[PDB]
Amino acid sequence: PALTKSQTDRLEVLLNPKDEISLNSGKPFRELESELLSRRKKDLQQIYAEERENYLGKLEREITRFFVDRGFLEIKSPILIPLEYIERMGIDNDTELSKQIFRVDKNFCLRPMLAPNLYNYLRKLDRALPDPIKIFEIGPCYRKEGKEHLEEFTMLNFCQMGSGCTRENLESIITDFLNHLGIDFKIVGGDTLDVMHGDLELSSAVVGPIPLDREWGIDKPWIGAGFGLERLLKVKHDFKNIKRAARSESYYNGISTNL
Ligand SMILES: C/C=C/C(=O)NCCCC[C@@H](N)C(=O)OP(=O)(O)OC[C@H]1O[C@@H](n2cnc3c(N)ncnc32)[C@H](O)[C@@H]1O
Ligand SMILES: [Mg+2]
Repeated sequence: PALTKSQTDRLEVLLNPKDEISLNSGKPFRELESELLSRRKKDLQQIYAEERENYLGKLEREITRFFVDRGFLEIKSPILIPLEYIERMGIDNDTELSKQIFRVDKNFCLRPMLAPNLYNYLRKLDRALPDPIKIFEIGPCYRKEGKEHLEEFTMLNFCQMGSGCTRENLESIITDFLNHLGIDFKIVGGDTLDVMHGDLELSSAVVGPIPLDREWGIDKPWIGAGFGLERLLKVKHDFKNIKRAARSESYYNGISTNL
């Protein structure tokens, strides 16, 4: 008896990349299932006995160390933000991204991006800190939305404002960062550059200034980029589905919790 599509879906939940196992081998479902459950339980037991770190938390800590060591100030800003910030980002009620916003009250929303809060920090810190101003944030962002898109994800955004805000310097920070993480990439590109892993977008990056700056009281050169942490994990651990890298009750470090 061939496996049913339902059975195949069930085994794929339990399959980790590099199991080196085939599902067209003439072994019954119940036995293939039992083998995989066994391995996945062992994977959790090993994490529990040895490291005990969540991949998303650990990646955040590794990224944080990278940027702190390179001169960037760690920011932790509100996740719940004024709706007015979305309009001031130039996102009108007719825009597709406007339909993607999770509204909370009359006046607030879950941030879909880190830029508005970072804009405010750039303007404020420019009164206190020497040139250039270098900051970053890592945290939750939200968009109503795929095997590449989550509704609840985690962004890194870094930026620099003042001197040294060139395309060359932006590409160099991106290059050092991803070679540090061990992630293969290419950069394709007032500029806008995309950092790609094959067909998967890891980042959009920007060389300012841009006209939007003035709405935020910013009038200096700047560079920046945003990376999705779940996308980075997906590539690093070779997950077939990005849900394996997300905040979840169904997966822990890419291992099914439904055992
Ligand atoms: C003061 C300015 C600061 C500054 O830093 N400016 C330049 C920042 C670049 C602008 C940039 N930060 C931006 O505007 O969101 P975008 O939709 O482009 O997404 C950026 C990345 O987030 C990830 N990502 C986005 N949506 C996702 C989803 N639904 N699921 C998973 N990952 C996702 C993915 O890795 C994507 O490439
Ligand atoms: Mg983009």
